[PDB]
Amino acid sequence: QAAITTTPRNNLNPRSWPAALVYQESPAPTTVVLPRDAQAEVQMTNSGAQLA
Amino acid sequence: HDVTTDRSQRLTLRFIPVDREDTAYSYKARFTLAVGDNRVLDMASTYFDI
Amino acid sequence: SIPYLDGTFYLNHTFKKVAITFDSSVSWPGNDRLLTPNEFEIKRSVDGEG
Repeated sequence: QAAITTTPRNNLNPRSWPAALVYQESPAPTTVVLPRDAQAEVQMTNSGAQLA
Repeated sequence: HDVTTDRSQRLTLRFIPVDREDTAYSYKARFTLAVGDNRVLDMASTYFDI
Repeated sequence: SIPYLDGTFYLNHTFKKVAITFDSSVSWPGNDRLLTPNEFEIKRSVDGEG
């Protein structure tokens, strides 16, 4: 299991250690929209019609 | 039978201000009241009792 | 001493309330941001210390 679980010993204890078998945490984002628009707000508030 | 309900539901509701106000000139009646999604809260018949 | 020729004013504390109303009706601080958007209070007239 020593050869199966990990690659055989080279540097027996390395502090300066890169990731290959040791896993880098999950890379998946979830993106959602906005209730209000970026460009559809400039027409109203400063002119007269207040937005709430 | 088309416009009827044979289900358990309330008729009269009462809520209190969670954030009670005790200032010199104002009382903020601060309700965290959520409307029932299969209910119809009548804003026509919504009033305060002092 | 002229209070403007050296930048040496004295009466910079003695205010009360200011209402900046744009075009005679709609208030400039009327973006809900402050407690009094209609008339933003400079120096309070002892309303409630809290």
